[PDB]
Amino acid sequence: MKSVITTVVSAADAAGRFPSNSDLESIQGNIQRSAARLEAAEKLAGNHEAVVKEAGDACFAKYAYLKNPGEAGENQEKINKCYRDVDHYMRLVNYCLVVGGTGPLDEWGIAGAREVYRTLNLPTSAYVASIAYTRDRLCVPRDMSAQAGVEFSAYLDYLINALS
Amino acid sequence: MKSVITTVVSAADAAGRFPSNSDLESIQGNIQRSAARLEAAEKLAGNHEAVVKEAGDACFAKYAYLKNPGEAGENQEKINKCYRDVDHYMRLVNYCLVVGGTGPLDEWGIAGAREVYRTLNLPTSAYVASIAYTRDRLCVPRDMSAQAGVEFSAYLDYLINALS
Amino acid sequence: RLGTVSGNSSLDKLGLDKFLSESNRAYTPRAQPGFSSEYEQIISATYKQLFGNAYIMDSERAEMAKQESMFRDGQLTLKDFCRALAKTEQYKKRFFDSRPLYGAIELNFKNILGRTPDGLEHYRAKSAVYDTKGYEAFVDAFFDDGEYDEVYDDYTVPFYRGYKTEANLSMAAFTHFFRMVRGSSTSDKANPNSMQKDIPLNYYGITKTPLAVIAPGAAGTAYTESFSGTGSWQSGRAGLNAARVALGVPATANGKSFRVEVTGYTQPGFGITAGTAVGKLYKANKLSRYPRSNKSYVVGFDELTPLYQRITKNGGTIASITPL
Amino acid sequence: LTGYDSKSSPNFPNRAATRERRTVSFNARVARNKSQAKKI
Amino acid sequence: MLDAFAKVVAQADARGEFLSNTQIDALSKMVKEGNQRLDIVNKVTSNASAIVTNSARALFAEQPQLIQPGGNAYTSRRMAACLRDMEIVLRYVSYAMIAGDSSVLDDRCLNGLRETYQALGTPGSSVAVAIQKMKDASVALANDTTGTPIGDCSSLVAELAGYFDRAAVSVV
Amino acid sequence: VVLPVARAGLAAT
Amino acid sequence: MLDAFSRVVVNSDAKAAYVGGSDLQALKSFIADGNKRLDAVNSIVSNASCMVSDAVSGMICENPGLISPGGNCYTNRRMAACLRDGEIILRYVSYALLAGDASVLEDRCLNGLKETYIALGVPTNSSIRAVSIMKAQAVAFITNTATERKMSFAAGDCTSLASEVASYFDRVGAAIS
Amino acid sequence: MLDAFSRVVVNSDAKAAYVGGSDLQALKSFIADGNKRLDAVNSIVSNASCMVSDAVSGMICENPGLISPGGNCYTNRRMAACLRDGEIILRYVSYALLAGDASVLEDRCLNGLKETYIALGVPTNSSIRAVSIMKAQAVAFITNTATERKMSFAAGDCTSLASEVASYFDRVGAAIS
Amino acid sequence: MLDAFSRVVVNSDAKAAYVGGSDLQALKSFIADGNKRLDAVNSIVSNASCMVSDAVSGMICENPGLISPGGNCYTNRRMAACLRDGEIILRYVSYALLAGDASVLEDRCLNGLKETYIALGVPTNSSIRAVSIMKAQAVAFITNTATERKMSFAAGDCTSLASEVASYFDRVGAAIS
Ligand SMILES: *CC[C@H]1/C(=C/c2[nH]c(/C=C3N=C(/C=C4\NC(=O)C(CC)=C4C)C(C)=C\3CCC(=O)O)c(CCC(=O)O)c2C)NC(=O)[C@@H]1C
Ligand SMILES: *CC[C@H]1/C(=C/c2[nH]c(/C=C3N=C(/C=C4\NC(=O)C(CC)=C4C)C(C)=C\3CCC(=O)O)c(CCC(=O)O)c2C)NC(=O)[C@@H]1C
Ligand SMILES: C=CC1=C(C)[C@@H](Cc2[nH]c(/C=C3N=C(/C=C4\NC(=O)[C@H](C)[C@H]4CC)C(C)=C\3CCC(=O)O)c(CCC(=O)O)c2C)NC1=O
Ligand SMILES: C=CC1=C(C)[C@@H](Cc2[nH]c(/C=C3N=C(/C=C4\NC(=O)[C@H](C)[C@H]4CC)C(C)=C\3CCC(=O)O)c(CCC(=O)O)c2C)NC1=O
Ligand SMILES: C=CC1=C(C)[C@@H](Cc2[nH]c(/C=C3N=C(/C=C4\NC(=O)[C@H](C)[C@H]4CC)C(C)=C\3CCC(=O)O)c(CCC(=O)O)c2C)NC1=O
Ligand SMILES: C=CC1=C(C)[C@@H](Cc2[nH]c(/C=C3N=C(/C=C4\NC(=O)[C@H](C)[C@H]4CC)C(C)=C\3CCC(=O)O)c(CCC(=O)O)c2C)NC1=O
Ligand SMILES: C=CC1=C(C)[C@@H](Cc2[nH]c(/C=C3N=C(/C=C4\NC(=O)[C@H](C)[C@H]4CC)C(C)=C\3CCC(=O)O)c(CCC(=O)O)c2C)NC1=O
Ligand SMILES: C=CC1=C(C)[C@@H](Cc2[nH]c(/C=C3N=C(/C=C4\NC(=O)[C@H](C)[C@H]4CC)C(C)=C\3CCC(=O)O)c(CCC(=O)O)c2C)NC1=O
Ligand SMILES: C=CC1=C(C)[C@@H](Cc2[nH]c(/C=C3N=C(/C=C4\NC(=O)[C@H](C)[C@H]4CC)C(C)=C\3CCC(=O)O)c(CCC(=O)O)c2C)NC1=O
Ligand SMILES: C=CC1=C(C)[C@@H](Cc2[nH]c(/C=C3N=C(/C=C4\NC(=O)[C@H](C)[C@H]4CC)C(C)=C\3CCC(=O)O)c(CCC(=O)O)c2C)NC1=O
Ligand SMILES: C=CC1=C(C)[C@@H](Cc2[nH]c(/C=C3N=C(/C=C4\NC(=O)[C@H](C)[C@H]4CC)C(C)=C\3CCC(=O)O)c(CCC(=O)O)c2C)NC1=O
Ligand SMILES: C=CC1=C(C)[C@@H](Cc2[nH]c(/C=C3N=C(/C=C4\NC(=O)[C@H](C)[C@H]4CC)C(C)=C\3CCC(=O)O)c(CCC(=O)O)c2C)NC1=O
Ligand SMILES: C=CC1=C(C)[C@@H](Cc2[nH]c(/C=C3N=C(/C=C4\NC(=O)[C@H](C)[C@H]4CC)C(C)=C\3CCC(=O)O)c(CCC(=O)O)c2C)NC1=O
Ligand SMILES: C=CC1=C(C)[C@@H](Cc2[nH]c(/C=C3N=C(/C=C4\NC(=O)[C@H](C)[C@H]4CC)C(C)=C\3CCC(=O)O)c(CCC(=O)O)c2C)NC1=O
Repeated sequence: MKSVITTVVSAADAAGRFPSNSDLESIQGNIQRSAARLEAAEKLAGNHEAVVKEAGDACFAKYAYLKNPGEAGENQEKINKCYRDVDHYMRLVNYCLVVGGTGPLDEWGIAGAREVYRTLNLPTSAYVASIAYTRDRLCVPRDMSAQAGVEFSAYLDYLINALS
Repeated sequence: MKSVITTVVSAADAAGRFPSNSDLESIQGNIQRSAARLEAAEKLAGNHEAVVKEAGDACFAKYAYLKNPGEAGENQEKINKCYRDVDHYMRLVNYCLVVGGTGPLDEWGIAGAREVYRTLNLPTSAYVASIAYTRDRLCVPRDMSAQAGVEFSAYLDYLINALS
Repeated sequence: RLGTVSGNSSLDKLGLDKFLSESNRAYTPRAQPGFSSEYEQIISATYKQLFGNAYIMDSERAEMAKQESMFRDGQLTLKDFCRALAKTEQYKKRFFDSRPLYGAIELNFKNILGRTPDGLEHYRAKSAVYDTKGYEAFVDAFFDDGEYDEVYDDYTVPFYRGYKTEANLSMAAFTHFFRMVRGSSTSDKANPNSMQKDIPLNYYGITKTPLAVIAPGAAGTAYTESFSGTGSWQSGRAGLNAARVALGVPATANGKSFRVEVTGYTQPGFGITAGTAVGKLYKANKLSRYPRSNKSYVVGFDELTPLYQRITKNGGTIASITPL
Repeated sequence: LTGYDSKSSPNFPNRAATRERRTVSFNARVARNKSQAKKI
Repeated sequence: MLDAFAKVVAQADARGEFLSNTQIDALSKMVKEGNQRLDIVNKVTSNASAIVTNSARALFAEQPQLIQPGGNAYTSRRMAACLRDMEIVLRYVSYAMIAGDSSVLDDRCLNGLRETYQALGTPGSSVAVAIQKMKDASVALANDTTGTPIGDCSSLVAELAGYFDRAAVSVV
Repeated sequence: VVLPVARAGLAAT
Repeated sequence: MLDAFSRVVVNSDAKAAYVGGSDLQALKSFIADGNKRLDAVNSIVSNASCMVSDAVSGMICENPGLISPGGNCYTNRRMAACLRDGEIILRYVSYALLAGDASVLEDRCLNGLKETYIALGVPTNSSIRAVSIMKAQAVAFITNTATERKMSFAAGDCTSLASEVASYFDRVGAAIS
Repeated sequence: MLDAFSRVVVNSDAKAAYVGGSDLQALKSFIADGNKRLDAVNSIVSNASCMVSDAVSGMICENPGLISPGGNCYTNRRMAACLRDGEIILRYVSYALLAGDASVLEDRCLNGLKETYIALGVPTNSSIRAVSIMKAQAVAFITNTATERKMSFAAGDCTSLASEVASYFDRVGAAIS
Repeated sequence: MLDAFSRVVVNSDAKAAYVGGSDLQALKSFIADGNKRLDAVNSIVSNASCMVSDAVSGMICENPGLISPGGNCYTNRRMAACLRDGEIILRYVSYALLAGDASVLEDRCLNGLKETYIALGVPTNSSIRAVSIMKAQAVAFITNTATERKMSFAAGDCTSLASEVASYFDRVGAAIS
């Protein structure tokens, strides 16, 4: 998993040397920013079904053509799996808010996603539009704190730039 | 130079990817611990000739046999270069207190030192005993602050474990 | 850890997590005069890959002493550095001068190319060059064929890829990879299949037959078996290990047939009793109850769970189970 | 002939497929064995 | 197969040295619980069929794919094999709980179970979910008075849950 | 598992 | 690697005699039926992506424990790897149908695939279901009985090719069984 | 590879002088301004794909001879390689902005890029236009003057970072000039 | 490779449950105790060479058959290899103490170390004694009960870290046992 600890022990293992002062200095900042990212992750965990419901209809509101026959959102089985995949992506974002890095995103949602979405005829723009809608409905004092919103929108922009 | 910034940009360059949140999270801890290591480095810079004069004496006092003929400390030219090399090591420790990592030590004093000290018949135990004496004469509130002493003794132990 | 779930991944806890993390790509054409630790990383990574985690003393590391120096300004990382250090005495002494030729060949495939030889023609294309031209064209044939520049960048260190799909190999070669590469704490002197004098794949690589994958650090990881013939034409001797065949009538009598490999057998603990038998022990003949550890079985399907109980109540440890 | 076959020598220029490579690797391949006779 | 008393002796022969007094009052305390530990194993072996059937019923009301036609829990032969695989792990967890050490659990239950389930195509994660549902019911059933003297048993139910998690991570 | 040449010959004859 | 022509060569080299007369009936019938063989490999090759995607989707929609959390086709990485494994096999079966002999399928695809899936923890029996779905698609595409798409062929009979590709597919399913 | 902290080390090692007193003003101001720097890096990293695609589309829509038949961005292979060529330069300029020193940009990106584009036949001056468009996007994203997207920042002044990234971009454009 | 933070991620991904509320107590206590953890890994790292040399010298001075002619630590090559063998295990235990999880110790050090020492003829019992001596040094260096050297710490209680590193050290012994 790409995180703060793993990068520096992997670098020290590649160099074959003991943990120096720079490695521990990198963990002090993890201690600092965990006060914001953990209470971002907790607020995402406590209210996730509202956000997954709210961002799911923005996809079909922007792209109403998916419910036509021949498309990828015809019957209820496709829309249910659409909501399930959006919930999967929100869970991976909650995981990356906890681990401190983009590890769980890069390995459980991003790597290999392009071949699946091209093969199974899933348009990536509508997998993107839900994440884009989720980012813009984030006010600074209401939904979370100030740094928690920065920490949340950074992972949202990472997922958006990965799928686009 | 081995530091906090260089490790994470080298890791991101080896992976071929942009700086993520974990990279910036590692720099917040540099921002945190620079308040202690810089005022350790400044106090070392302002009073270095007292510590070097003191350090050199300890080595001779422990190993009085170096002033015998046939040894490596016969005349004044050897003792002057002994004090010069001890001052070099203290300057590299001041540099590593500034850069945040063990870069200037590992490349300007440590790499290749074993071949030189074996070839030129320089006993490494007496190059170690001055650094060992410098570490033990560090009291917690008098010489510097509490975390500055930790930051100083960590690089001293790094140099000692490298030459031993 | 072990498994395939709980990480959503199989290849790392197959013993490959250190090899899934490093690249060591050497981003610049020559040395920065002034700067000598971003190559010491590269040179030591090269030493751990090319010598295959064999350990080089400073006395033996100072025997190169010019190659690395020539590498710092006027050689490539991949070619012409790993090429020149395969020609040295420190490589030849532990990879060519104690093994036979096909063994010195299939060790060079792992070190240089990062995979295993596929079949007999991979062996014959490389031993022909040795018998015509000597050791140096033999070692350069690993570099100047088509594969090496196709797979590897000119400044990257070679990496392990014998497990990978996109190296067009046979799938028996996937499983010959883990005969030779067992985790990250193994050299080739450290392999039980190769004592720096044996051929790791001798029957199994020529005949392309596949060999069941025991993950390292597992519970019955210590399994090791010989090879002996079984027929009268080759003057073989029956009874050593079970065949990987399930040939005749009991292959379906008692259902689907399997091949279980059991590694730890010893005299204390046979009876239904949680302890030793007290007495003179052994037998009038003076042999153990199990005269060999590392015994294999060929077993049915309705017969599988009583065999499981008979293994584990007598101190045995199951190394592997593969269906036939 | 002269053997069972007649493959081209690896000491010949342009044997390395200079495409989809890094910049330290592209320049080392497009000037591999032609480095000699401009010094000449 | 070791118990917790044989553990310290097997590490004492290795150094070739007598048990010092700190190991001895570590062991007399472990004797001095004693009755609590057997109250725990008594509660699990009194209700074993209920634990197994309720955990399997919750597993199939949760994952209906195993009993779907084509599922790993399809037919009777497979369903019967699944019913008492769980009862095997419950039996060996109770053995390890009465022994004070997970030596019988690793020897003859978890040794080679993973490639056993791999060679059959059995999904090991669902086995782990079944183990977790047996664990929850066992720790729920363990801390009721039911006519026992009032006291704390927390260090014992933590060990009982640890045996279940050791079984759950080793299968998958 | 299939010999197409012998099958073609047998279907021809 | 042997085709239909090389198979009689290796069969008669064990005999140590020239091959003519008796052994030429199968080769002349193989030549005379070659347009149908090319006409069938083209029909399989033109519909490859729909076949692989439909086979993997059918295998998932019959057994939904694969996309279950902790299943073998759970994440995107495993699903992409299954689609790749799917049709890697379709590619080799197409090679064997073009060559008229399954020797290329043995040497490069099935030699050691049995325990590779074992070491990976791949369920070896859902793969059999995906292989059988691909077989059922292949016979319908060869015999022009596909309900979703009809192609253009000259009229005639080529069920020998359908039985040959069904004979390749159950071999590719039984090698991993 | 040197950052802002290592640069004073190499400058004072030529002196054989200790760093302390005089040389510490720049380092303490670098530390005190570090939150704006991390913030600047984050704002550039969050908008990378739109920046690269917009820069290459602007370079094409100013000079349509690149997509002309026989142009350097004609086929799909060349267009993908140009998008990659732009993305790598943006990655290295982001590294140099994070480190506070352009030494990593010299060693791994610009060392020999001049004649690499010459040997490829790449027009070295449309690349300058793409670099300048990326520079103009970077300064607007740092100073929050982007018209298409506003971000959230604490109020204050950070035009020193905008001049530093403009100082990196014209160096990356002049190395290939 | 998983740390303490990633361990709850993999535990709750088998759940398909969000992490929040119940699962956050251990992570917030891990964060609140992080200064003691860094303070302990620094104390182990600063005394590494004396620890390795003292452990191997103690293992030899308890069992003098290792330096006996024909013993496993007889020549200089074997003695240097044993010092390296001990130093690598100390390095990986330090990694596991820094990460707060022993998963990095399993994957890169202990996976196959059992039969590597068997194929080498390395004695199993001696290595366990060296590991236990290194464990006894590590707990005394963490809890500042070292008789040869006293360090500077803020006052407080960190025997949880001493129990965690003792829990890592016996784990290694068991694998090779
Ligand atoms: C036309 C004869 C060909 C031939 C035959 C041959 N076979 C062997 C040896 C064995 N054959 C088997 C085969 C089977 N065992 C079974 O249970 C089944 C049922 C599915 C089969 C097909 C076995 C086990 C042996 C070894 C035991 C033995 O025969 O003593 C031998 C030589 C015997 C030996 O190897 O010592 C021959 C000669 N070989 C040819 O040359 C013909 C082509
Ligand atoms: C909740 C049920 C889960 C499940 C069970 C399942 N198991 C099998 C098959 C076997 N299980 C074993 C296991 C053991 N044998 C032993 O001796 C021991 C003691 C340590 C254990 C744990 C064996 C040998 C078999 C094969 C023999 C057989 O059962 O006929 C089966 C299916 C039977 C088959 O594969 O034909 C099931 C369904 N699988 C699930 O889906 C549940 C998660
Ligand atoms: C752990 C990480 C993880 C993920 C991120 C997801 C990723 C993912 N999503 C889908 C699958 C899907 N994603 C969608 C979604 C859409 N299609 C549309 O018509 C709209 C564009 C949009 C609605 C939001 C649909 C319809 C499927 C099912 C595709 C299909 O079965 O045809 C699949 C195929 C398997 C399946 O779900 O049945 C996978 C692997 N799954 C994971 O396991
Ligand atoms: C920038 C990094 C840097 C360093 C760390 C030093 C390292 C260093 N020290 C010495 C050199 C030395 N170091 C000593 C010191 C001692 N010998 C003794 O008798 C005592 C054991 C001890 C006194 C403390 C002596 C005597 C020499 C000179 C050796 C000689 O010329 O014979 C030399 C040989 C060149 C010279 O100084 O003349 C070098 C490279 N120099 C550097 O440039
Ligand atoms: C792909 C295209 C391709 C080629 C055309 C050749 C080109 C070529 N020829 C030679 C090498 C040579 N070529 C010749 C040939 C001749 N010298 C004469 O005096 C005659 C005029 C002529 C023969 C008719 C000789 C004699 C050498 C060897 C020179 C030497 O050994 O020093 C070499 C050096 C490598 C070597 O062979 O040792 C190369 C690259 N090789 C290739 O790969
Ligand atoms: C056949 C096996 C067998 C046994 C297990 C015991 C059962 C048993 N347990 C206790 C005694 C006890 N039993 C418990 C146990 C509990 N109290 C609770 O509130 C929890 C629900 C539960 C913990 C799991 C405790 C805590 C004591 C002792 C009271 C105390 O220590 O204060 C006693 C009283 C005598 C004594 O205190 O030693 C007996 C007879 N006897 C047997 O013959
Ligand atoms: C040179 C490249 C080449 C191709 C692209 C294909 C194209 C192709 N197909 C056929 C010709 C044919 N293809 C078929 C095959 C079929 N017809 C059916 O009705 C079934 C659906 C299917 C078999 C199951 C048949 C039956 C013929 C008629 C001639 C024959 O029987 O050989 C012919 C010969 C007659 C003609 O020119 O039309 C050609 C060139 N074959 C080739 O040789
Ligand atoms: C030359 C022939 C050839 C093949 C046949 C494949 C065989 C093959 N498949 C996989 C690897 C795989 N194969 C599958 C496929 C499946 N798992 C399932 O649950 C389904 C039944 C099925 C899809 C339909 C999956 C999911 C993986 C990845 C396993 C993992 O990531 O842990 C691997 C390991 C390397 C890798 O891909 O990462 C190999 C060698 N590769 C080859 O080179
Ligand atoms: C619940 C999940 C589920 C699915 C995903 C589909 C998958 C599916 N398709 C077919 C069956 C088939 N699938 C195809 C393939 C195709 N047909 C076309 O029109 C396209 C060109 C091409 C890609 C879609 C063909 C050609 C057949 C058989 C004949 C026909 O339908 O014309 C079969 C039957 C295979 C068999 O007989 O065993 C199944 C299971 N059905 C399901 O029940
Ligand atoms: C630890 C990781 C980390 C981040 C994710 C970012 C996030 C971040 N930005 C700022 C804080 C700031 N960021 C800016 C920068 C700007 N403001 C503007 O109006 C301009 C648009 C732009 C510069 C051109 C300014 C001016 C401050 C105020 C504090 C300061 O001047 O340093 C702060 C400190 C004050 C606060 O907590 O809000 C933090 C943590 N910085 C970090 O250190
Ligand atoms: C580490 C730093 C680093 C880089 C900067 C790039 C530099 C670079 N670019 C290309 C290769 C290229 N670069 C371009 C880019 C362009 N051509 C144009 O007309 C536009 C002006 C511009 C896009 C904006 C194109 C089109 C090619 C491919 C040329 C070709 O295919 O013939 C190549 C040759 C290898 C290859 O990609 O095939 C290299 C080394 N690569 C690196 O490794
Ligand atoms: C004919 C072809 C043609 C184009 C493709 C566009 C391309 C384009 N965009 C900008 C200019 C810009 N481009 C961006 C980038 C973005 N703006 C956003 O709202 C997104 C988030 C992001 C990707 C689109 C920004 C942020 C600016 C400047 C400030 C702003 O617009 O807010 C400029 C001016 C650069 C300069 O000053 O030199 C050009 C040429 N314009 C053209 O004339
Ligand atoms: C950023 C890099 C970094 C380091 C270099 C170390 C240095 C360090 N140690 C402690 C602080 C401490 N360290 C310890 C640990 C111990 N004290 C003892 O008496 C025992 C011997 C030992 C544990 C067994 C304790 C108990 C504290 C007090 C604060 C706390 O309990 O967290 C603190 C916080 C309070 C202070 O500033 O002094 C710091 C920065 N920790 C770090 O975070
Ligand atoms: C006959 C051979 C023989 C030896 C070589 C030594 C080796 C040795 N040292 C210690 C025990 C120890 N060893 C160290 C390590 C050190 N102590 C320091 O003062 C240095 C800083 C550092 C390197 C020497 C520490 C810190 C302890 C325990 C506490 C202490 O002594 O302060 C132990 C006890 C380990 C245990 O409890 O099992 C042994 C056997 N003793 C022997 O009997």
